Amino acid sequence: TKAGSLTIVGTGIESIGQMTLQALSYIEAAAKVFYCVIDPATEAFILTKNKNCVDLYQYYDNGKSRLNTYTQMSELMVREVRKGLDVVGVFYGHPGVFVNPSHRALAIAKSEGYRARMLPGVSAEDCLFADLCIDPSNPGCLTYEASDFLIRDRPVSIHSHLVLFQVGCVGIADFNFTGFDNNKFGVLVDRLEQEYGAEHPVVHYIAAMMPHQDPVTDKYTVAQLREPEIAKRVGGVSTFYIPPKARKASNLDIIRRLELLPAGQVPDRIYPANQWEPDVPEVEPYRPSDQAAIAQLADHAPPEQYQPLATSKAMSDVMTKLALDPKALADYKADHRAFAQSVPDLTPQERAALELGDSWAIRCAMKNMPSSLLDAA
Amino acid sequence: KAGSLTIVGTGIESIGQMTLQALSYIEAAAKVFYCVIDPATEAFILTKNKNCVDLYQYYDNGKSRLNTYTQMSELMVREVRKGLDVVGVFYGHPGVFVNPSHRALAIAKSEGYRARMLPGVSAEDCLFADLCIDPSNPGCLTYEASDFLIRDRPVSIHSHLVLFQVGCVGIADFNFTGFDNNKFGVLVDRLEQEYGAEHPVVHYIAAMMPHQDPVTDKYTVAQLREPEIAKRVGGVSTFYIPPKARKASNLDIIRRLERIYPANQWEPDVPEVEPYRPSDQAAIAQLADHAPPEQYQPLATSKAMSDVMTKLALDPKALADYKADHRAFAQSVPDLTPQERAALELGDSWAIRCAMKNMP
Ligand SMILES: Nc1ncnc2c1ncn2[C@@H]1O[C@H](CSCC[C@H](N)C(=O)O)[C@@H](O)[C@H]1O
Ligand SMILES: Nc1ncnc2c1ncn2[C@@H]1O[C@H](CSCC[C@H](N)C(=O)O)[C@@H](O)[C@H]1O
Repeated sequence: TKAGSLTIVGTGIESIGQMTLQALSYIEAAAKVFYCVIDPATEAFILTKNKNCVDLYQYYDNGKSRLNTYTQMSELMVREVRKGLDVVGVFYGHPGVFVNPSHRALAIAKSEGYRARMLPGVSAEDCLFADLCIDPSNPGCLTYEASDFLIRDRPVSIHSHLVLFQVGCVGIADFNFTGFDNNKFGVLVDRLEQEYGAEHPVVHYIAAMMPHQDPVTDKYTVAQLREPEIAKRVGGVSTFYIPPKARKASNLDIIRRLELLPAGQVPDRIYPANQWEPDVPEVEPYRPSDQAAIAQLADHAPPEQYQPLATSKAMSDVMTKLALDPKALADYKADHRAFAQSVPDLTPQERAALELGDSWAIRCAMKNMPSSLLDAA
Repeated sequence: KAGSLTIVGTGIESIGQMTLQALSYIEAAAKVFYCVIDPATEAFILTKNKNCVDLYQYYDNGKSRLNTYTQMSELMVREVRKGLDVVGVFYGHPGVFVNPSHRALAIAKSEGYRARMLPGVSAEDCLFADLCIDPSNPGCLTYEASDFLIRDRPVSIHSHLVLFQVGCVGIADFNFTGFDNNKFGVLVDRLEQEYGAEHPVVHYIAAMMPHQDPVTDKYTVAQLREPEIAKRVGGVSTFYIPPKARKASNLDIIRRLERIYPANQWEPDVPEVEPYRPSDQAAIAQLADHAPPEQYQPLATSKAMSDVMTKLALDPKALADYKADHRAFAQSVPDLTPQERAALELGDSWAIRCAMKNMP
């Protein structure tokens, strides 16, 4: 196989703390690090973890197209790959969510035969679910870029969540150092008034970027967005959450064919209610059957089929090492058997299970389950 | 008031996908409650705090999921009511397709206790990274599979579609050996009514151990009816269904507001684009002459200033002290310059930039 690789990782949204353990370990093991982050504390942190770093942010400019900048950023990364080096690229948030240059660079490295991988990170939408206290599963989530939303006339749903990114950059294909003018914002507000109506709520969301700050979670009407004191608050790191207008009725034919309710009855919420919806009929946390479930806790014992963790220090140490040390992981992948034979202090059962590497084998080893094959080691 | 509840995630891939902040809160907690599906991750949590309880033991065969979730949340909230700092830990992102966390946080908040969710890496985040797609182009619709069929939720054939919980269509129960997915054919019918019979559906399973590869298998909608294929769909399975066409642009909107590489590899019958077109080659040529613009501000900080900003993100106690009294905290940090102390005291992002980029 060819020598040289590209791994792209994220930093998360909130400064330093939202970086993953694996992103940190790949930054440290890199021969060379390229980064694009909007926070000085996060930049300073990255520089303490590797001696060979380059700031990609310097390739943005006034009156220079974003597409030119991304071609340049990706070419800087892949040139170092072609010289045989293990390269790491670092971007704000999740490095594949609204990020052009990472997908470009990974696809180039892949087509020329180099190992190429993206590691996921915490996105702005992840932070939004956490701070606004909503689940994308109830009642579904539609996610769009605000200009693409308008240009391609993409459909909304009044019964599901709607999230809109780049609401502070409506129809802007350029970069500007000192911020922008969001003069085309009014085209967006008209569209929202059409689809939802004038008194419908819209939450202006800004996740805290520094660990001491609070999130902006300010609820407005769509009509309030036309007032200028409110419009100027919207900027480059702003997101809109639009709650549902109403609950959608159940399809009676499907509820039958999946056989959940008997005929003759009706399906008329679960606690807690979405706090941001209009006209929300409040739900009680301690209903009668919740209280019976809580009373059963006194005589609760684990069911027979429950299997408690029953591992060793040596096995836990090696599985942790594989997740936190990329070079150890690389060595394991090249030859399972040899790596397994040289781990200190493992039992024969543990060696054989690590040699196989399969999920059922690691579980047998770490939960002390009988395996005919593994107990004979 | 004494007592708090913080709920955190572990991510999807064992250990490595936990955030730095999630780990620091696990370590500082008085009591820890966890629900994870990987023994290496469970073992790692138990080395980081001496007072942990496994919430997975409250599931059972034939026992309602809702009863289990009421129990999980009450166990957490009972410790908060004794004035303790409590941490709950869930797989992935702890508020994405997870009931008990939302319930416990809302109960804690309604009784006057400090309550917060910290985000984590979800199964959808992994999907974007492993399938090499971006939800921005051309939009993403995300549903729970049963809710998708019961409420007859709309498909958008011009956008990404992601369906969670495809391996248990119509099932409210738990079972330790999993369930047979016998109502699966009701999902497939709805997919073929909406997309073609030859339209691709990608069966996605993110790797759970660090050495494993993801499942990214492309099938047709029709070949989901084959029984050898349908058995592979289980409790950690997710479906990605790519767009069937490109949506037309709106001529009116374009007036008022005044393909590109790489292509989505899963869309049927899309010609791949050239990576190095002449506009790209001209972009690359300018790198030989490139100097940083006059408005570019390089990092110019001290060791003392960087150490304190790192400490506020990695040490929950130091953060609490700082929030309580900005001035007193700033005065007690050793080796800061007078400028660095005043900036920490204000604490606004513009102030911190001044100190750490030595701007005039
Ligand atoms: N602090 C914040 N709060 C809310 N939304 C934010 C944000 N920072 C960035 N965003 C959203 O993301 C867009 C920037 S593009 C970069 C997004 C990043 N890759 C991610 O993982 O989210 C903005 O237009 C905005 O809509
Ligand atoms: N390894 C994996 N790969 C793909 N999808 C997964 C997965 N593990 C869980 N899921 C998805 O999530 C559902 C479990 S619900 C819990 C999801 C978790 N909190 C998260 O953040 O993702 C499953 O039915 C499946 O659709």
